Amino acid sequence: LLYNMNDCYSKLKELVPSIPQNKKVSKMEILQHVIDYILDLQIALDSH
Amino acid sequence: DDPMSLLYNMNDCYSKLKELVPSIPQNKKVSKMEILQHVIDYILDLQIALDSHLKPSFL
Ligand SMILES: [K+]
Ligand SMILES: [K+]
Repeated sequence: LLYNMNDCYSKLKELVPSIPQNKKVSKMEILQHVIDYILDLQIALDSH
Repeated sequence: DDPMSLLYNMNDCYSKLKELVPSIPQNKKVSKMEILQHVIDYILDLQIALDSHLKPSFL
């Protein structure tokens, strides 16, 4: 379960292939990679 | 640094996520944390969809 804000950002780092998990990344960068990743997943989904 | 400028841009990212994620109501304000929660569930769904169900080999 996602109980706090940091748990949410950390989860997103795991889920999004393009977000590095072994160097520092900003919250802002996380949001942008998440956005791009969603756009990619949606076009793939739409193909079906 | 321009603290508020970066915050407005983060805020823009949050608003975009509101558009992208179906489960999120757009004609209503939603907290940043709830937005990330909807985002996480939605990405998980899309992954399961694309990784398993949408495969020809899916049983
Ligand atoms: K990752
Ligand atoms: K929406």
